[PDB]
Parts: sequence; structure tokens; C-alpha cells
Amino acid sequence: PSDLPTTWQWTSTGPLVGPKNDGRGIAGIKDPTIILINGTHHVFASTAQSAGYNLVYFTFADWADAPNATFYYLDQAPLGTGYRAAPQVFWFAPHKLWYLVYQNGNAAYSTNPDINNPKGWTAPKVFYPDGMPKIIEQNIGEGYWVDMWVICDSASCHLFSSDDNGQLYRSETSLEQFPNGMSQPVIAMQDNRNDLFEAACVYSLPDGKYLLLVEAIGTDGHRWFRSWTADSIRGPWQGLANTEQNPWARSNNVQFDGDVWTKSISHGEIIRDGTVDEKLLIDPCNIRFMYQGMDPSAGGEYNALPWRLGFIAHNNPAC
Ligand SMILES: [Ca+2]
Repeated sequence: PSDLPTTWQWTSTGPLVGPKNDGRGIAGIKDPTIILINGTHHVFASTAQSAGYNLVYFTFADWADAPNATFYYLDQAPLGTGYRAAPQVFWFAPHKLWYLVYQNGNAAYSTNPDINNPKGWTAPKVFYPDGMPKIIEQNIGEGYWVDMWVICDSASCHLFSSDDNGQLYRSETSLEQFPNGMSQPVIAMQDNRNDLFEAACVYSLPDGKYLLLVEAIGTDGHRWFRSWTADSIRGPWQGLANTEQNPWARSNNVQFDGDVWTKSISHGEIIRDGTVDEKLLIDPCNIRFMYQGMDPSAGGEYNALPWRLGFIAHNNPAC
């Protein structure tokens, strides 16, 4: 793709979004999905603690207002209590409904006619009503079925997911059938688990190509992103910036404006503006990526790690 560089450089904010002192005991705010509508950002994120995961909505105009944005917990909607994590939001234009895609042990979705109403999200329905696909059971190993992502073109809608074991899965259905009818997935891409771990993003580009981002665990133990491009959602995928020396986003290509608050660059999303619909279009000339990070000296149980959200802004746009 002509308007993407092969090497990437970023500037990061400080940690802007963390847990509230509200009695819920949340340790981390994680895995954001973010869209921008006429100056207003809308975010959904995981709440993480060792007792479980659920979902939160918040909104702000300027990024400086993110730290004080009110949290609207989606367990107050019909979406409800239970396990829910790692959301993706988009407008599905055929239905004139927003969709929120997330995991619950299966691949799930909720709908809402108005993104501004966090109480409006439906109880989950599942993309795979017969349970975990056999292909994922055969390949998951000691992993977990995570990180659900939809992208459609004008004919077909695809559902991507990971197993924390080095597979990236893809199912499809027609545009007209969505959300129903998802195929049994194929393995879209496969690597060793640390090199193709979780947190996929699949975007469309104004030149009609596609961008795939996947989170990886580096030799130093810290999270980073690898990238590929393709002419089809179905692949094949060509490496863009997918090595530690030439990463999509990693400690070695992110400059901090203040303190270096994280070494991991982990589960995030590009800010989508303009159309915020099912085609998951981005503007390659103005990429900003909301991400999660943490104090690199912290340890302990994964679910209680002190994940916070910031932004990286792309320094070297190619258009
Ligand atoms: Ca995600």
C-alpha cells in the first residue's frame, strides 16, 4: 500500500485512563475500541481484576479530558454481569444498529441503536451457537479463545479470533446474513504463540487494501505489535513491519513526551473517524492508536496487573 510506511515511529502520551476508586476493585482498564464522531471520542474497554472481566464505556472530547471521563459500566445494561472482555464497536449500516463484539467464552455481540446510551446494549448472542469450532478445539492447546474482530466488505463479513496459541482464525458470512451464518473458521495465519498471540485488528485502507495488526510477546518479555498488508480480507498477508528490529509498535519505536511509563505496547485500536461502519476504514495519513501499557517493574498475577490506557500518534505518515 502506497500510503503506509514500511518503518514506523510514534509519540506516546502518559497513562491517561485507569480504574476509578469506586469500590469495584478493578485492577486494569484494557483492550480499548475507540471511534471519533465530530470531535467526540467513544471508548469501550475491558475491566480486569482477578475476580473477572467485564466492560466499560466512556467518552471525551480532548484527550486531556479522558482521565476524568465518567465510567459507565455495561453490567448495568442487559449485556449484564458475567464474563465479557475485549470489545469492538462499529455501526452496521444494513441494520442501522451499533454492534459491540466481544468474548464471553464464545464470540458474542450486543446491539444498540444509540451509542450514547450505555444501558441499551442487549444481552449477548453468539456467533457460534454450536459452541467452540472443532478447528479451534484441535489447535488451542493450553490457550484461551479471545479477541473477536469483525470486518466486512460490500459482500461478506469476516470474524477473526485468536487462541493464545499462535493461530489467527477467520470465519465469514454474507453481508446480508450478518450476524448469522458464520462459517466454521479457517486458520488465517499461524506462527509460534509468542509471535502471533492475540489482539488482532483488521482494517481497510482508502486504496482498497487491508492492514492486519497482531500483538506479540518479545524476547524481552514485553508486548509489541506486528503488521501485514493484503489485497483481500482472506489474505494472503505480506509483512509490513513485523520484526522486533522493524516493528509496528514496540518500545524501540515509541517516544515518550514525559516519563517512560511502559515498555509493553499492548492491546489497542486505531482511532476511527469518518465512517465508523462495518468496513473498519482508517485514515493512513493520521493514525493514532489507543493502547494499554503498564509499569514495566510490576509483576504478579496477570489479571491484577496495573494496565492503563494511553495513545500513540504516528510520527512518520507516508501521505
Ligand atoms: Ca481489541
